Amino acid sequence: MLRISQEALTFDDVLLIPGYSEVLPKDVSLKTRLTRGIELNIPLVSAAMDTVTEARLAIAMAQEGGIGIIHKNMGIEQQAAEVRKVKKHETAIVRDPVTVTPSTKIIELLQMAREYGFSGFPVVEQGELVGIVTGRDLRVDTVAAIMTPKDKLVTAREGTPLEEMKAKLYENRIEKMLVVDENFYLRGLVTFRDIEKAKTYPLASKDEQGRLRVGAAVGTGADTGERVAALVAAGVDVVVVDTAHGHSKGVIERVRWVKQTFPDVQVIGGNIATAEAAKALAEAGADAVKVGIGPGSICTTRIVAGVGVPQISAIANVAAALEGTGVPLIADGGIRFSGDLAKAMVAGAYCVMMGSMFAGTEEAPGEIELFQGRSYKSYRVPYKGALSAIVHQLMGGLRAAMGYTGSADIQQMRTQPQFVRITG
Amino acid sequence: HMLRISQEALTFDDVLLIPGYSEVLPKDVSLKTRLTRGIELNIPLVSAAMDTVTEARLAIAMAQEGGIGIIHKNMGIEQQAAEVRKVKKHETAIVRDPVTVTPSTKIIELLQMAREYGFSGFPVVEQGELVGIVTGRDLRDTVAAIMTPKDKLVTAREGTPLEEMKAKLYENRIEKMLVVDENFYLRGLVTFRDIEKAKTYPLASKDEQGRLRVGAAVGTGADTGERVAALVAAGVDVVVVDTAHGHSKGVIERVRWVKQTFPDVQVIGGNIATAEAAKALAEAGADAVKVGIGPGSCTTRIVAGVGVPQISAIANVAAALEGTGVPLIADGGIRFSGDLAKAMVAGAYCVMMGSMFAGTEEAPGEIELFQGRSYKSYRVPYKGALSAIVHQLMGGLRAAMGYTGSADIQQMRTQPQFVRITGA
Amino acid sequence: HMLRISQEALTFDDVLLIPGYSEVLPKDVSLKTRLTRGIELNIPLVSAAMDTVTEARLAIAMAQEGGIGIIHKNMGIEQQAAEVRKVKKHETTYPLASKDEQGRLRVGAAVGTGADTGERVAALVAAGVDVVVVDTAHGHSKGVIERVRWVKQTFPDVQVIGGNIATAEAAKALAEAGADAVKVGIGPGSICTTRIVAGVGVPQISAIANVAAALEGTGVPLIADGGIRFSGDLAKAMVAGAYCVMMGSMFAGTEEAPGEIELFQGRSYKSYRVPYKGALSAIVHQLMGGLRAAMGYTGSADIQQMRTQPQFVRITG
Ligand SMILES: N#CC1=C(N)Oc2[nH]c(=O)[nH]c(=O)c2[C@H]1c1ccc(Cl)cc1
Repeated sequence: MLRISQEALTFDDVLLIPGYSEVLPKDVSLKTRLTRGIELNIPLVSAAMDTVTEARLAIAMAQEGGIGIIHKNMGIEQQAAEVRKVKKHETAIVRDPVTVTPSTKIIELLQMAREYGFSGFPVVEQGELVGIVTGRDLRVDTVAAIMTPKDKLVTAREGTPLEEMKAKLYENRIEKMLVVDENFYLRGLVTFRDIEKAKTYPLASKDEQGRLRVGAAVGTGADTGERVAALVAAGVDVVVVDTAHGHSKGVIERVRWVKQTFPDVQVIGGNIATAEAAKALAEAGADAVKVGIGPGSICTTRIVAGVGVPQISAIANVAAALEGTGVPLIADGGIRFSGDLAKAMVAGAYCVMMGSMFAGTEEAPGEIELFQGRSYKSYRVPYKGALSAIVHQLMGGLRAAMGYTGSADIQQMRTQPQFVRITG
Repeated sequence: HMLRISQEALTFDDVLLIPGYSEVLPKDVSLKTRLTRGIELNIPLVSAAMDTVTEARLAIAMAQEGGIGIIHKNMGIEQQAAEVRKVKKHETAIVRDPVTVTPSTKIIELLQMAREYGFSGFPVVEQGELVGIVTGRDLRDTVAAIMTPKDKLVTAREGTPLEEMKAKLYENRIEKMLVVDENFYLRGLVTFRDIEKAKTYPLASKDEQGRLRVGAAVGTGADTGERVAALVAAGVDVVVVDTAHGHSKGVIERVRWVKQTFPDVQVIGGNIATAEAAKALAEAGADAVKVGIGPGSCTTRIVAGVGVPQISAIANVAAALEGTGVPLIADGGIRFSGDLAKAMVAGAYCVMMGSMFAGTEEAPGEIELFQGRSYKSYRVPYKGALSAIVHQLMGGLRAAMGYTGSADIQQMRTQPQFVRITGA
Repeated sequence: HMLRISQEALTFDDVLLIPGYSEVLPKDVSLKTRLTRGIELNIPLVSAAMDTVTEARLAIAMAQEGGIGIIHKNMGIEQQAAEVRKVKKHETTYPLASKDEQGRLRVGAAVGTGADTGERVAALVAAGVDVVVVDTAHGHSKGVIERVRWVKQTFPDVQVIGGNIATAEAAKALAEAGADAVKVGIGPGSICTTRIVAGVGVPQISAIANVAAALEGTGVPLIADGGIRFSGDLAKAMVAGAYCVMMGSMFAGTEEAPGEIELFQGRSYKSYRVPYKGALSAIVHQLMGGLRAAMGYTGSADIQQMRTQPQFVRITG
C-alpha cells in the first residue's frame, strides 16, 4: 500500500553502449527542433536566468545555431527591448546611417562633419534616397545645390547576396554603396572592407525573414497578459510559460490563452516531469514542453517539499507520452557534463537547456571583476571567457557520443542507442 | 674571530607607516617619478623581464598606463629586437605598411590588387618617396597616367599630433590623409574615423619623438654585445643588464661597455642589495640600479642561503645613491599595494612587478577554460585586463600618500616614518 | 640618510600586566571614568558607530549598563536624528544608567566631513545628542580638525569627539581644535585593510600610550578604538592610558544590535551573516568581569589608579 510509481533513474545510473559506427564525429548532423515550428542547428538553449540570458548572450546563442530565452526579472518594456536588440542585430550592412535632407543647410552639414567626417552623407526626402553628399562635393544655401543626384548613385537592392554586392562595388570602383528597396527608399549601407571582415555564422538560427531567433520567458502572475503582448509586438519567436509546476491550472490556462490569442507565436510550457503532464500541455496547445522538476539531488525542491523526478526517467516518460504528437521536449536541469547531455538526447530530449554553466561567460550579464587574483562576474560567479568555447566542448562531446553509438543525426541518436544500468 | 653579522635587516612585514597630518586627497597626489637619469614615468610601476609577463603587448599597455615594461630575454636576439620595434612603432590611429603601387605598375595589376583590398586608395611610391595616390575615381598602361599627382595630396608630416591631423582632414574635406617625413617619403595612412574613435592615453610614457617607451633585458653571456646592438637599433629606451648578482665583474664591465659604446641609451644594472654594490654600478655609469636579492623565502635563500630583506636593502641602496641623481628600482617581495607604499618610503623610485601581472589579458599566453574557471596557458589564473591591477596598486599607493600627508613621490620618499613592529 | 624608524611599537600580545600588592576585591573596585571633558560613564565601554552595532536599541542598552552608544551615520539625516530622539525620550530602576542633567539616557552620533555634515550636526544637536563624534579614517587632517572646531564654535553646549588618530602630534592638534575627547586607532589589527592596502598602522598599545602622554594635564580623555579581542586586552588598554574602550564587532549579533534573527543550518544568525549572541548585558558583564579581575591583580581600586600605577612585562612569541 506504499504507492511507489516506479524506480526512476538519473544520469549517473546509466551509460551509453557503443555500437557499430560509420560516420565520424565531425560529420554527424546536430540539427533538431525546439518547437513544432522552430528548427535549431544545434540542440542547445540558454536558460531564462538573470545571470545567463539577456540580449548579448541570446545573439551569441542564435549565432551558434541554438537559441536564448530572455529572462523575465525585469520590466515589460525592458524585456521587449532586449528582444528587439536580438531581432535587429545585423552582421554586415549598416542600417541607421547619418543622413541629411535637401533643405539641410551646408552650415549644418559641416557641423555634423565635425563628428562624422566626410566619407559621405546620404540625402533622403521622407525616406526616399535622392542623392549623396561627399567631401568632394563640398569642394566645387542647402545641400540640394551640391549633392550628387540620383542618376549618379550606385546602389544595391535590399536582399542582394553579400557576395553580389562586393562584386558590384568592384565593378564600379567604389568602397561604399547604398542599399535601397524596390522604391528607392534607403535601407542601409555596405562597405567593401566591412563585407571582407564580415565574420559569418552559417549555422545561425534565423526566422523566415532572416532575423536571428530569440525566446522570452513569462510567468502566470497578474501582468503576464501585458508582458506576452509586448514580447509579441517585439517579434519574439517563442514565449516560454515557465513556472516551477507546469502541471497546474495556472500554467495550462496561460498556455491555452497564448495559443488562442497569439496563434502565430510558438509557446513552450513547463516545467513538468510526467507523461500525464506532457499530455495536458499538448492538449492546451503547447508547441513544446520543458522537462525538469527537482532533477538533481540536494536541491531546494527535494529538501523543502520532498518533490522531484530523476531526469533520465522524466525525459523518457515525457518522450513516450509525446511520440506521435509532433511536440518536442526540452531537457532542463541536471546536466553538468557533456556526457550527461548525450544521455539526455538518447533518453528522448530534442535538445537541452543550460543555465549556470553559461553564467560568467563574456556574453552573459555582469561586469568582469578582479577579486583575489582571480576573475569573476559581479552584478560572485567565476569568469568563464567566450561562450563559443563552452558550446564547442559540449557539442564536441555530443558528437563524440554520436560517433560511439553510430548515430548519424539527432533522430537516430534519440531512438536507436541503448544504455546499460550500472550500480556505482 | 667572531660571527660576522653586519646588521639586522627588515622586510615589509616588520614595519608600518605612521599616519601624518594630511590636507591632500588621494585622487590629487602626483605619482610622477623617474626610472633612470633620463626617463621620467607618470606612475612608479615597471613590469619585469619575465617570459610569463612582458612581451610587446603588455609593454605597450604598461607604457600607456604611465609606467614601462622590460621585454624578457628568453628569446633570440632578432626576436627580442622585433618585440622592441612593435612597442616603438605602435600607433593608435595611423595605419602603417599600407598596400602601395609604383608609377610604373600596370593598371591591370592594380585591378588584381583591388580584388582583395578594394578601392579607396593605393598610395603611389617611387623607391619609397610618395608621388601620388590612385583612387577609384581616378580609374572611372600604367598608374602614372591616372594617378592623382603629388600637388593634390593632403599630407601631414609624421609625429604630428592626432588632433592636428584631424583638423587638417576637416579643413580639406577629406577622410584619408598620408603621413610623410622630412623628404616626403611615405610613412603611413590615417583616417578621420580611426582618429575620432581612438583611445587617448594622457599618461603614456613617450620618448621625444612621441613613441611609447620600452626597455629590454640583457645578460652577460658571450652574445650580449650583439644583443645590445640589436636592441639599440630597434629604438629601445633602456637596456637592463639583468642578472642574479649585479655586484660582479661581469655586470659592472658590461654596464660600463654599454655606457661607452651606446652613449645615447639609458642603462640599468642589477640586481644588488648593498650600498657598496650601488656605488660600484653608479661608478660604472649606470643610469639606475635594480634592488632585490632573495627578497622573501625563495630559491636564492633555500639553495644558496643568500638574501637581504627588501626594506633594508632599499634604504641602504637609497642612502648610498643620495645626491648622485641615480634612481633605484625595487624588484621583488611586493605582495600587496601596501608593500609598494612601504618600498617607496624606504627610498625606491619605483617598483618592478612580476607574477602579479602574469595571467592578465596582455601578458603572454592564451586563455583556456578548466573546471569552470579561466587560466592562461603556455597554469595561471586569468586576471583580466592589466589596467584593473594597475588601478588597484596605484589606488593603494594614493591612499598611503593620503595617510602620510605626501603630495608627491619626492615627499613620499623622504618625509614619512615607520614604526618597527613585532611578530605579534 | 638611513631608514626612518621612529620607534618599536607594541600591540596587546607583546605585553602582560604584572601582579601587584592588592587590598581590594574585584567586586569592590570602582569602574567610573570619563568619555569626554563633560561626560562621565560608570563603565568604560562605548559601542561603535557601525551599522551592524549601534542604532537606538543598542545605544539604549549601552547607556543602561553605564556606558554609551554612538549611532552610526550610514543612514539619512532625519533617520539618524530619529534614532537619537528615540534614545533621549526612552524611559525603560537601572542604577548605573548614563544620564544627562534632565535625567535622559545619554547618546552619541557619528558624522563625517563630507558636504552635508553641517546639517547632520544641526539635526543631531536638535534631537538632544550628548556628543558628536567626528569620525573618519584619518583624524590628523584638515577636514577633521576644522569640523571639530566648527562644532565646538557653532554648538558649544555639545561635547565633540575627533578621530581616529594614533600619534602624540595628532592628539595635541585635535585638543587645540577644541576636541572634548580623541579616538585612538589607525590600523590596530594584524590584517586591517589599512595595513594591507596602504601599509599604514600603529600597534594599539603604543598608540594609546603615546596619545595619553601627549594629553596629560589637558583634561582631554582618549578612547581606545579597535583591536580588543578579549577582556584581557581591555585591561591592557586601560593600563596603557585609555579612559574607555570602544567595541564594535563583538557587539554585532547581540539581541539589541541591528538586524533580524534568522536560523541557518540549525544555528542562529543576525540577517542583515554573523552568529546570534544573545543579550548584550552578558557580554558587558564578562568584559567588566575581566577588567575587575585585572584591577584586583594589579591592586587598583579605581580607574585613575589602573591607568597610572600598574606595569607591563614585555614577552616574546
Ligand atoms: N591626400 C589626399 C586625398 C585626395 N587628394 O583625394 C581624396 N578625395 C576624396 O574624395 N577623398 C579623400 O579622402 C581623398 C584623399 C585620399 C588620400 C589617400 C588615399 Cl589612399 C585616398 C584618398
